[PDB]
Amino acid sequence: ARSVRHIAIPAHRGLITDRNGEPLAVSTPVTTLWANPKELMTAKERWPQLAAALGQDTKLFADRIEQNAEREFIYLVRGLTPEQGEGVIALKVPGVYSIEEFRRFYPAGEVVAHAVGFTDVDDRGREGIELAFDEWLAGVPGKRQVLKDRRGRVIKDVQVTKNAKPGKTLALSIDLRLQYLAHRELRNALLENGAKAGSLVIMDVKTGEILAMTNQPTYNPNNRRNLQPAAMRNRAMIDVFEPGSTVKPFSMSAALASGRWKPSDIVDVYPGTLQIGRYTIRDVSRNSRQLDLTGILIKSSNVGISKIAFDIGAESIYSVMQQVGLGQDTGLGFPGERVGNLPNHRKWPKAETATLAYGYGLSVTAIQLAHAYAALANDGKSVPLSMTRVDRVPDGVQVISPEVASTVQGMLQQVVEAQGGVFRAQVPGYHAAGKSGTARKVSVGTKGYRENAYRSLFAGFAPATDPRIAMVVVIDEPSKAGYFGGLVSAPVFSKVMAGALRLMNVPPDNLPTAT
Ligand SMILES: CC1(C)S[C@H]([C@@H](C=O)NC(=O)[C@H](NC(=O)N2CCNC2=O)c2ccccc2)N[C@H]1C(=O)O
Ligand SMILES: [Cl-]
Repeated sequence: ARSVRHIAIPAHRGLITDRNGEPLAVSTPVTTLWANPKELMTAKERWPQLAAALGQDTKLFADRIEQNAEREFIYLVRGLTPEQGEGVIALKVPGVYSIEEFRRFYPAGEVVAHAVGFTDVDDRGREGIELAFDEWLAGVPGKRQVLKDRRGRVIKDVQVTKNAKPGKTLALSIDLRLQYLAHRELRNALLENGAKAGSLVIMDVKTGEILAMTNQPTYNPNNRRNLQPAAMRNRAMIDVFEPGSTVKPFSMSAALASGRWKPSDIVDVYPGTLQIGRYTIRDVSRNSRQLDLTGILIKSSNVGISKIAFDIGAESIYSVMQQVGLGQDTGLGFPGERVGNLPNHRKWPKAETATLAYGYGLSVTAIQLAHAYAALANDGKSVPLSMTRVDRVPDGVQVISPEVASTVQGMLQQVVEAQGGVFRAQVPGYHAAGKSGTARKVSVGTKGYRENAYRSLFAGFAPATDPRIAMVVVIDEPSKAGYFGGLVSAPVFSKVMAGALRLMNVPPDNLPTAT
């Protein structure tokens, strides 16, 4: 019974910070106390003092030790603070030992839970960034030998056979300040609107960095006691949806690149419907007989966009959408991330051509939509997405001509700023641009759509004079104060964009309305 034992030396898991060094996941030093029952059995009159110092009931504590009198090792308590373990060891109770351990702590908790994820009881990454970069972050535990006698009392630390190796630091692209702002405002809007879920993505249009990514519902990764599966989802990355009218700027980009359309062109949209075979295209706004190109986007005419689509054909539309990354692998490798679906057909009937152009029959993620709007904002130059801090600006791919992008930027500025436009999306002190959308949710137990359940969207970027930031707001089943994208999601865009631009010290380009 007198032999040497090898015990592990816990390795320090790598620090996860935001883009500026703000800790997001940190391995904190804790103290675990263990006992040698055989030794404690000789110090019985120290039990009541020891039990009390452990916050345990004298008798229940005594039952524990007695039931284990045979054993040489049992945990007393795990994960005390260093000073708490210091106090109990200082009592000098025979057979009580301490070992230094680590506990993974998440300082911003629920604010960044979906992005960062968490580690399991073996601090192996199980969700999110903790999972995706587990190899980078994980340390290598060491090993050492201890000598124990017949009764199991430790008499000597013999040697370290293997040093512990710490994991590596990882800096995310996220700006925690923006993440806090986005988290709070999304939560507020979810609650004001009695919505079921939501996502908000902010992107640096020049660098491809994800500055903020938040979802509702969320959870506290430091306390997962009553955690339900639904709250764990990074919906921005892993859930798909039909983008609806938020793809209209890309259909318009195809129209302009085709050589067949120009901004002054007028389209007749009377009577606000278009019959094609059995299916009917319907406009919601029906207070105009004709619209120029800009007014098609301002009023969000499905009939208008459909007529342009029939003229240019589906292939030109499919092509811009593929080019801006809709339904395409993002290359981020976030666990569970979806590619979505951009349908490719042998032949395109009018029906499928029209619905593609106004954003149904395809499915995207909120990250993809934001990336697509970044391309438009960045003068038609698409840059790869990143969830880690970028050192040097990546090489972009010119996916939309600068000229077309410039015109479409102007139209989207008009969608926000012009009379009859989405005025709730106006950003104090700035010129913003963007597009609202409203989509019926898909039926649960059949094909087709729900009658009274909706997804509210707004996508945009700012400032219009030199776009820095793109943002997408998606809100599921608002039920208390309307459901249109320009009612529900646009105000979120306004407030978050305002705070974001200020936090990033972007100078106001609209002083007639500044703060
Ligand atoms: C409410 C609008 C002004 S309509 C138009 C457009 C774009 O998103 N959205 C729609 O046309 C949407 N259609 C829709 O969900 N589906 C599913 C199958 N095909 C079809 O039409 C809709 C929205 C509200 C009530 C009824 C229908 N933009 C909205 C905006 O800007 O908020
Ligand atoms: Cl319904």
